[PDB]
Amino acid sequence: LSPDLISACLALEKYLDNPNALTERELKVAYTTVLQEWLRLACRSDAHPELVRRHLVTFRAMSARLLDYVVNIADSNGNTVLHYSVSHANFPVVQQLLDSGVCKVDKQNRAGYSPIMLTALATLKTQDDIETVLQLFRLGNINAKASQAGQTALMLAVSHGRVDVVKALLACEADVNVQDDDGSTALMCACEHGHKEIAGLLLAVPSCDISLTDRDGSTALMVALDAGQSEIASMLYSRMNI
Repeated sequence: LSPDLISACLALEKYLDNPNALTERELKVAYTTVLQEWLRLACRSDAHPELVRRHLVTFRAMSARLLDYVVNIADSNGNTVLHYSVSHANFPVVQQLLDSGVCKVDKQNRAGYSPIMLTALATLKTQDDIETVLQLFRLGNINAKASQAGQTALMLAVSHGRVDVVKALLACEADVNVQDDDGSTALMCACEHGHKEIAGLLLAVPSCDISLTDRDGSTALMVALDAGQSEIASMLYSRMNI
């Protein structure tokens, strides 16, 4: 590892015990060194999971406080390695971070998104990706709302048409009946976008409430008809035993 990075970690270890142990400039230098040598390294789209693991082993050799601080370190955007790793769909790096045992999977960036919510933008490619995403979902609050529009991971995955993340969220019993700031549900979003497969997955959820209305007083059925989604309307009628 970078000798400057280890020295920065020793400075932060002292600071985390005692905030009068560093000057404010020494804190800024140590924090900046960790962002440059650790966060920018680990956050690359094809960052190597073994290089990340080697870093985590070294951090774990210092205080538990140091491991927690460095794994969860945020940049000026409030983004941690986990935020970037999930965004780039680097699931082997996500898995190494989860294996640290100190990951804060619900921590929101300044745009108001947790890593669980940013998984909603990812396209899963292998069973390995599914298994890592399921672990991330089992650890976090998959019903949390984003500060931007009060959207859940499930609504975001539906709006981005990420069927594999929708399946993973529903396998973890994501609440399908949450309403965003506009009173919109994941089902209404599936109807508006014409995501037929996703609508069918949502309607397969036993407690799916098709009676909910958004702030314009629209139900999922009204949104489906307005969007010219005849097939999704028929799935709603089948759900209703018509």
